[PDB]
Amino acid sequence: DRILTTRNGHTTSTTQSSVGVTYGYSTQEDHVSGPNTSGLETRVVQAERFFKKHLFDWTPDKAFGHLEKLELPTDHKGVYGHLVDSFAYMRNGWDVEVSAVGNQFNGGCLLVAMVPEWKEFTPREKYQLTLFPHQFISPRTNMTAHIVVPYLGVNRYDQYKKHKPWTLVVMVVSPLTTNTVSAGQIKVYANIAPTHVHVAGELPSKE
Amino acid sequence: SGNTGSIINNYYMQQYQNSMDTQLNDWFSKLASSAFSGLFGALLA
Amino acid sequence: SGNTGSIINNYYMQQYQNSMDTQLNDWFSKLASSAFSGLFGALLA
Amino acid sequence: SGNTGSIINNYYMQQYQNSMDTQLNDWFSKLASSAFSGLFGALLA
Amino acid sequence: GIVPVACSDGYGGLVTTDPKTADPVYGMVYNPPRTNYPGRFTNLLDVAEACPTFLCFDEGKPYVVTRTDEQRLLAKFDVSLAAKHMSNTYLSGIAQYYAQYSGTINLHFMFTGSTDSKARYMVAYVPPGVETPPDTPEKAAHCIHAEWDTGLNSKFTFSIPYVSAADYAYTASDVAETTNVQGWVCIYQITHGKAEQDTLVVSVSAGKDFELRLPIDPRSQ
Amino acid sequence: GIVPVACSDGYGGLVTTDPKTADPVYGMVYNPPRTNYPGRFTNLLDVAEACPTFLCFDEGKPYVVTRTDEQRLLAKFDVSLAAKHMSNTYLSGIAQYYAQYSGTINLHFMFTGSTDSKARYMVAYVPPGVETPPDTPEKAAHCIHAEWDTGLNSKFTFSIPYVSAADYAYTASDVAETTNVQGWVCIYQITHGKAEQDTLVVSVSAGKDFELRLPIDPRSQ
Amino acid sequence: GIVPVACSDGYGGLVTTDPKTADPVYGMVYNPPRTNYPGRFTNLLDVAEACPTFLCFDEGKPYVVTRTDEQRLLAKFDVSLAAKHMSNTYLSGIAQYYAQYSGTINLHFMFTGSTDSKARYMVAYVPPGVETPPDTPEKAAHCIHAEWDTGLNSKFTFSIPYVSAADYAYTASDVAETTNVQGWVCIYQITHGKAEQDTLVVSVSAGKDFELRLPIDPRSQ
Amino acid sequence: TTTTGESADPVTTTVENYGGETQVQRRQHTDVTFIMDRFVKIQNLNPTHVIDLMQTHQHGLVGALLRAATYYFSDLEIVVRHDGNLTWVPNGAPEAALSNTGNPTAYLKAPFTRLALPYTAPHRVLATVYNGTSKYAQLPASFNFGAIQATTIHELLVRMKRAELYCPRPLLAVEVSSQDRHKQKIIAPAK
Repeated sequence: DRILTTRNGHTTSTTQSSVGVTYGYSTQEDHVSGPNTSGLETRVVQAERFFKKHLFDWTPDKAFGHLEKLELPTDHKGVYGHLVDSFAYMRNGWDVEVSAVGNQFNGGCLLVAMVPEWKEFTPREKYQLTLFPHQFISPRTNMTAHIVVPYLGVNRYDQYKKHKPWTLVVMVVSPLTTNTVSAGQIKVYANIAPTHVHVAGELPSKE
Repeated sequence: SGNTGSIINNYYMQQYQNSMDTQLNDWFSKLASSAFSGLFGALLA
Repeated sequence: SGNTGSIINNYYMQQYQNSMDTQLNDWFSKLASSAFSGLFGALLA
Repeated sequence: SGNTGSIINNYYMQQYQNSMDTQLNDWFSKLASSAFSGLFGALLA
Repeated sequence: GIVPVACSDGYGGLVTTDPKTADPVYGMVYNPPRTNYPGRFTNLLDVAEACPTFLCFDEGKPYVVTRTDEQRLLAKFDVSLAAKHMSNTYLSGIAQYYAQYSGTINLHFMFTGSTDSKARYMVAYVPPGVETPPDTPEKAAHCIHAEWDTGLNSKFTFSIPYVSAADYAYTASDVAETTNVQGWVCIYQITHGKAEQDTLVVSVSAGKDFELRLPIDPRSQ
Repeated sequence: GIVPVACSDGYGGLVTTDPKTADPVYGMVYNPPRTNYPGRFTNLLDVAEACPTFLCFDEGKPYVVTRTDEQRLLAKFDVSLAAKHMSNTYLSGIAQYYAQYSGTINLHFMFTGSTDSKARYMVAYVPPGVETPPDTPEKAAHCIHAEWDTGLNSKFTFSIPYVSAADYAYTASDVAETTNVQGWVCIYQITHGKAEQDTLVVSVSAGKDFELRLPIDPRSQ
Repeated sequence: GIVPVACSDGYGGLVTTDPKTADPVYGMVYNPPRTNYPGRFTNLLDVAEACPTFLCFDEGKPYVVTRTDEQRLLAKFDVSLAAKHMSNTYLSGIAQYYAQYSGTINLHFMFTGSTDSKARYMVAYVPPGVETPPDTPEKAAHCIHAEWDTGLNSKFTFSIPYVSAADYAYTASDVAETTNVQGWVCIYQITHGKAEQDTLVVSVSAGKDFELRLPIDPRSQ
Repeated sequence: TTTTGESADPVTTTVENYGGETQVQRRQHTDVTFIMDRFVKIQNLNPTHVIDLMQTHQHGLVGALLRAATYYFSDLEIVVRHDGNLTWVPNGAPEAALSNTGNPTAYLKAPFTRLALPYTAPHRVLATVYNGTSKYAQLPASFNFGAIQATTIHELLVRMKRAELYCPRPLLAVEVSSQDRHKQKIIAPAK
């Protein structure tokens, strides 16, 4: 079964070239009600839905090791984004779909990974990014990678304006190859949904 | 537990020897155990 | 009792280690336990 | 075992005191035990 | 033979908080009885819960007062055991000897006006995340808050909740932290009627789950 | 009297890896709960088995490629955790801290060509005993080997067997050993069809019976 | 309080043969299996009983020979593990590391002549008590002795008995003892027929009750 | 074994595929708690020193393995060679407290002092990397095991007790230029 439909709230995504879903580090969330929020946290399901971001253009000239990253959360102009401005503390996991649409006559390979506590990796460390939750996108096989990760961090709730626990990373493993019948470049997009969104500590209004 | 090999108990109580954990799981062991082995397809051995 | 954590007994008898109390009570614990909580009146929650 | 004579156990566990043997026999004892003795032939004692 | 032992390097030195006892030298002492001596306390937090002590506002007054009947911020203070306003309280006196705490801190408000003076107040807990505390009840309404008016019962108590990223917070405050790490408490007067010279006395006590841990000896000696 | 003891010469010094514990000095500390924190690993080899990491070929590429459709040796490397090609792998990163190993090492080959590119490859394990590795698939066919072609499944995995005189082998390599003590792995392209710019990505992981023993601290510090 | 102990003077020094064990520092090492490795020996005397080794006669020959068919003393040697004749034997090689012994020592005689050569021999044990060993079979006949002739079985074995005043004898020999403390073994040829160039090979092994005690380290090092 | 590589599902083929037999393995030496449980040097010292495991050497056995994890937890043992008395204060204490005797203070006893200390951070686990700021690169100041002070601190060894590691990160061997193998002098008998 290569055809998968994912639903997050009133948004869905259907892909006919998937290689399944990779769960990173766990298949469930730690407890969302601990001592640090004194039972004042609440869940906001209206934020649990897909938002979109263009990551980069995969062109033939990008060599092995070329890396593009997106720290999460990112700027969000919807419900999730308003939560970041209205509550002091939050926690959520991520449901991540990355697509790279060219055609089956393209060759090459991208590594898609979710990295906790991002730090710039040296060139030698790039050979080991598969230690992190990941999938590959290779035109001969799939156009979509799908990874699901839980919230984590030294603190049970976080202040996202000060710390970003997860970073989506896309790295060229083998360069994009082109033919007379292939696409000439592939635009890479992310379709991301925050999961199990909890907030605590309502803030005053700015005016 | 770890690199210790005294056959005899510790002279001190555990509440002193270590911090005590409270409650409110080996992911990589599960991941490795779940690996596929063998082949795929049809064998002619 | 206090800040001591030897799993093993004391080599000396208690009549030597400490003074012995004779007879012929936690007030603040009672006071704190007796505190009012909740509200007062009528709630419309 | 060998040249040791403590009546009391060892304070450390065996996994620490020595290497541990794994498995997958006294030849000279058998050889010596198998030696011929007595005579050979016919005795006139 | 006798028992062979290894006198071990790195052990045996005196440590001021060690969990062992000294050898005795003068035995059989029986003490005068002290059965049921009154006023015993066995845990500092029983006392801290049961006996609220006063906050300190401008000019060393345990109260706030206002002469205008308009809505106003009567006081704002850091949710910190090292806050200026908490500096004469028993809770802060105890907390200075521990490195960390978590749990509820209770504020008590007692109105002392005459029978013909009435007022309506509001207390809000403002978590970290904003540059400055809200100056009006309207902006602060979006925070966790309580409003109450004066009447037969002169006292109102409100729990300041423990809401933080980590499970414990430091009792002391570092020279580097500019705005308070745990947020603020803001006390407003919504309005009043003939309460110009009348005051609201404020005190603080430990809540049911307030906890202090990791004893330290920090004062200059 | 009291117990007589023999304080024994040669015992009691601190040894950095000793199996005893220190005397405690600060009791009753309870930790914030960390129940079910995700991503825990309790043995380095669980991680090494589950997460293959990339080999390094000429010019720092995790793949081999060939432009001719003829049969050719695409790569040859020493079966050594100290091999140049293994130098950026997690398996070698762990192995440097142990003096010996035994067991299976798994190689993974992932073809990344377009749908219209096809190839047939061969991997052979060449034990010690010959001067130089075979340069053709025909000579290498007499060794333990596997051949496979590209198709719907892009990945092929092959176990490099542990075959040696002793039960364990050294993880490091000595300055005196000229040809590798454990042999070589040779990867050949039998032929291909329209696969000139297409690559074969190679990674390595620990096999089921791979084992590391005798912890050492060897890096310059 | 804690346990009071008396660190005792005169105890605790390292003794090279002490019966205690050192403290360990590197645990959990599992060894390659060596189940049923062949050729194991657990007691030196099992080897000494089962494997006779050669005596040494004039000119370093492990045999005696005689050209005359008359009766003659072929060899005489001290019953001593330090005897010249025993100096290349395994039994003496082991015995040098013990101060005392008791029990039986077995001598083996193997005739190597051709089929047409015949001889009759005699071996006698001469205890201490006479100035010089008997030079003829007739004088030696009054001692414990055995006579045998050559035939199909080429080997004859004889036990040298332990007969002494004390229960143990010293393995070494002192500079002061002129004639040997334990006596002599004399080997005679009674007569022979056409055995002029034929030899009698002599070897020695430990008997069933041979025993060595009190380990010593005597060689110059 | 043949599979879909893109899915990244773990696959562990064995020698049985071509007629071999998988053996028994004993992995006690790569057990996490066991391997981290040994003393290592801290090295950059001062008379006042905050205990931070990130000050272990990055290529040392313990320092490298610690950096190969994102989050960790452990209790601690320390061995300190010092002049004067040694005082320790828990995570969160004012630096000024190091001057007082009421905090665990060890009176000098040659040749050095060995102590068992509990984890005292306010967080459920600590991290070796932290992507963000802690003030209102570096790690938040709260990631420590307390601080020690003596007149002079000559040497400091730390030992992680009952260690737990989470979320593996890259761990590198020395880079090789030889083109075949990194070679070095392995111990061998004299003459």
